[PDB]
Amino acid sequence: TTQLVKEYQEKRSKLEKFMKNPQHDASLLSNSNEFRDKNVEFFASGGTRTSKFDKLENHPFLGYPYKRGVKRVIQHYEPHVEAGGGEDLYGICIDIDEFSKTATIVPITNNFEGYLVAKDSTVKVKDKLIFNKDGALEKVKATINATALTDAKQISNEVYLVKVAVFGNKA
Amino acid sequence: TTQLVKEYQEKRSKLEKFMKNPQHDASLLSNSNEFRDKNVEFFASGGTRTSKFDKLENHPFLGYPYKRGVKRVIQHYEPHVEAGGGEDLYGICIDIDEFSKTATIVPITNNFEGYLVAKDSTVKVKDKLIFNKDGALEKVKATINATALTDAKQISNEVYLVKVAVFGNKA
Amino acid sequence: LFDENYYAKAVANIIGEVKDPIMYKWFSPDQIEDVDLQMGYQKTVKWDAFLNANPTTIANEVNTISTIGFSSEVVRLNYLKLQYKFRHLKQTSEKFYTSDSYIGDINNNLLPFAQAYKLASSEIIKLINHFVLTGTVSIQKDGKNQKRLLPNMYGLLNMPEQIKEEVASGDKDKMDKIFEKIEAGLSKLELGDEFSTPMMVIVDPATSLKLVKPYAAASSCEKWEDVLIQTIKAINNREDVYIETSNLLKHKILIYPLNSELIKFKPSKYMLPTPNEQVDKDSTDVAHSYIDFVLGGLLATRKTILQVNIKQS
Amino acid sequence: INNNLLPFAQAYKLASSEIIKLINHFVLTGTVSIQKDGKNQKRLLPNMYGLLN
Amino acid sequence: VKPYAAASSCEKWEDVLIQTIKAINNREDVYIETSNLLKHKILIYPLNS
Amino acid sequence: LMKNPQQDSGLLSNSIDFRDQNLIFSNSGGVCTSSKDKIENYPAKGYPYKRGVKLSFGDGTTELEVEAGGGDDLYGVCSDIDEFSGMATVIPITNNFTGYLTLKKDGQNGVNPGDKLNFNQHGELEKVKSVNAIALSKAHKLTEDLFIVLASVFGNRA
Amino acid sequence: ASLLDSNFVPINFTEFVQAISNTYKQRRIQFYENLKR
Repeated sequence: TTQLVKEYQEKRSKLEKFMKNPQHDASLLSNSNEFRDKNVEFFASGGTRTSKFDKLENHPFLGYPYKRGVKRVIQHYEPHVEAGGGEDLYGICIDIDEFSKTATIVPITNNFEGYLVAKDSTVKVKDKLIFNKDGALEKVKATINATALTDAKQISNEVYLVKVAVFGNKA
Repeated sequence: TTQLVKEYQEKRSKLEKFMKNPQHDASLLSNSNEFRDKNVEFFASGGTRTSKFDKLENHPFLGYPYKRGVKRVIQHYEPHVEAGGGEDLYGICIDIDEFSKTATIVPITNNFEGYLVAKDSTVKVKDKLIFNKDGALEKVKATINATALTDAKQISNEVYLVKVAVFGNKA
Repeated sequence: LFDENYYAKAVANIIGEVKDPIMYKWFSPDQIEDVDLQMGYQKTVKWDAFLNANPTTIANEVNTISTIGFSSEVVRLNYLKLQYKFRHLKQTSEKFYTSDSYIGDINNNLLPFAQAYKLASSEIIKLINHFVLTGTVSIQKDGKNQKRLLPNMYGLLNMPEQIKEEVASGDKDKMDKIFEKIEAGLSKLELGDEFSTPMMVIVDPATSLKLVKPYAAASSCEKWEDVLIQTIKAINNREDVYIETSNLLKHKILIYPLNSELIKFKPSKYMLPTPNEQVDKDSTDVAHSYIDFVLGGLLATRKTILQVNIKQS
Repeated sequence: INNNLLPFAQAYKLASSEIIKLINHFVLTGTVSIQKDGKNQKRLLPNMYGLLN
Repeated sequence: VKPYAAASSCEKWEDVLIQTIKAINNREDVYIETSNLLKHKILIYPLNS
Repeated sequence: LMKNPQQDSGLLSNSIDFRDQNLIFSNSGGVCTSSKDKIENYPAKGYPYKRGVKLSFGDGTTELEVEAGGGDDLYGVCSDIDEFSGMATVIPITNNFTGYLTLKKDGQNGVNPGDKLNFNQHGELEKVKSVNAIALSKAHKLTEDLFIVLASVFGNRA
Repeated sequence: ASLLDSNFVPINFTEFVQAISNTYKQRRIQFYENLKR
């Protein structure tokens, strides 16, 4: 009984860790009156700077590709986006609707500026970054050109956000 | 992610097994037009026959004492009721409210007729039953006089309900 | 609005030319109930009573009486919203493409807004009917490359916890074996006390042609269709049985009652095609319009749908 | 929903439906019981019979 | 509903039973009902007060 | 060899089915189209319809045109042609494109979904280096020498 | 509030969509009224 409840809490916390906007009821309100450093959060969807003429494509996703580089996998069902990088990088996921399980992707043909998941806290400003097999940004075979604009900021044991501008592919 | 979802479902099922009326969402309406054998369920609170002059007491509880024999335990907070039998039996929990964590209980001084949790499926009609240390009715040194009216009926892997009439204590 | 939105006026004028969906014939008038939303989930609660013990005789004085308990079940239904985009000619540019016999650019396949909307709506209604019948969304005749949908979104052909029978490949032409499988499924049907209700069967054209054969040595003055009707009447308490043919089905027979208490269709009031206010406009004569439609809302009771699949391998 | 409590009107409707089911079963079979096996029948007065018994 | 028994043509057990009952009831109406309450039981009785 | 068949048809069309009614050569544009796409028009040399296009420069008296080509000279993908004006609609290689394109008549049976594709000297897709094209379906034969395939082009690769 | 009524004049796209839905519902009702099996 009590052990079952404890296991339920542990599993719920682990599952909601990998969530854009987990629903956690709180007994009391939080104080965030200061208007600075409120943007570095896992629920901050979209990009820091967005143009009106940006191309966004919605696709079914497998796994949790939020704020990660995504690739196209063809299976019978329609092809789906999956967290991945390397030479198979098709785009980057910037939003997820969990009810419909639909991910919004900016294709690599477009340029993006925003916070993305980093491999670890070893990323500094003015650094060349590569998308790994898990769709995470790691310090430098850079098929694409991405530069870190800030340092890696830690929100959880594995949640690392870094402001990066991606502007296409190299040659 | 998907593995975490599966683990969450497993722990949720384990927790919901020990619940009066667990809340589930189903894709279909289950059909039970046959009016026979429609009362043997774990959510059937109360007793088969109820008198207007029955005495009911609500107490805070520890663990899950639903449909079990309860004993008063004193610890600072008020004393509670814990599932147990033997010579410490104070009453039997006939209803539960998990939101308020309050158990409605019939004292041992009042006779009851209804379905209670049994230790196993080795109980037949016209059998003397004793409350064990876990508050379950086991086949027979019985301080109380409890006789099974029907045979043990299995609902879950461990859920064994039996119709029993308890009418006081022996001598 | 109609003095400002020519597209809205054209949709209002052309909405009457669209034909009614064929899915309406598959359900009774009482079985369909419109709801009010576009995307999300809805919850339905069903309450049922039961007796906890035998009744008590009222003789002399007594206060201990038997009890009647209650229980409830909750069902969640998920809906989805989908959109399509189509190109058309601008109203001000229509006059420069009008001809004596037609309006539009034949060489570039450009149509007036009303005609384009009518054709797109017809295609979307066909797709919606296919979704209602089969529980899948696809534009391929092979049936592959299906659009992944939400859970709790099922059709008549893919509804879970229903009776499913499989006629073997070697006996695909054996109507006696097919009817044996149908009888087995009918016996496995569980309608409870609502069995005294009309029944509905949907068959493919090939199965219909097989049915219209004389009932088998051989006999006359009786058909396999009549035999099937009598067999279904043996379970529906001599109630009406209706048979329909659908080109969407392939070597499959669907049997289900027409009782709202067992199967109910509660679709969104925006399920059928609806024009969108957003109209893309450029410096050229080509404009783009959008059509929205909502999918989902079929509820059924457990083990009340019989699905006979004749393996054609 | 958690406590299985209903308004008086709906509770009366459901209880009446169940009682009418029981009455129909009694009129048909001649016995009163709530078990599928048919055991634990209510002891009834003599000269009380159904179509089947 | 199975054919009356070699299998007959346009003659079923239900029709044979209806004819048999009509033989004894002076060819009056014969009603047949199905009840889920009954189980492996057949009950035949007239409808005269 | 034309957006619409030159020869007329002796039969009316049957508008009953709704599945697999899009595998025609007259289907212009893309299956998925974004309202924020950049579309250009150019004079057309030859018939670059549904083929990769490259810039062609003449003597100098007339302006530049687009011709069927690929390799290192690939400028974009032609999706439509207005025959009366001889105008080719071009979607630049910097813009994402998803649609039906002409496939080389060699090894078309080997083309399967998920296969990397590259444009050849004639603007035809072939199974693989410098252009990111992925086949989303199998080859559909419209004529004894005409094969189309559903593909997505999302820019040049390293 | 249906498109079948000529006197009805919608003021905005919301009213237009509601009228479209009402017209669909009325057409379904009419089909079931005029349907014979």
